[PDB]
Amino acid sequence: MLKCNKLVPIAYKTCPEGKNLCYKMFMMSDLTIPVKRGCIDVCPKNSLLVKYVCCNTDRCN
Repeated sequence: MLKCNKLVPIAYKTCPEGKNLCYKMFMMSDLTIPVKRGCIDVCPKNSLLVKYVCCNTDRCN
């Protein structure tokens, strides 16, 4: 489907069928730099431990 960025920002993954959006994960510690990135269909709500940011364009995360 779409393409989002790996942890390595110079390499992307193709999203699975049905998934569209690109998400990145933070930890409450390192809010500055996200720790994991991938594709998803529905943007996961923020947790107490890790924060989720999604965006609806390619290689945005």
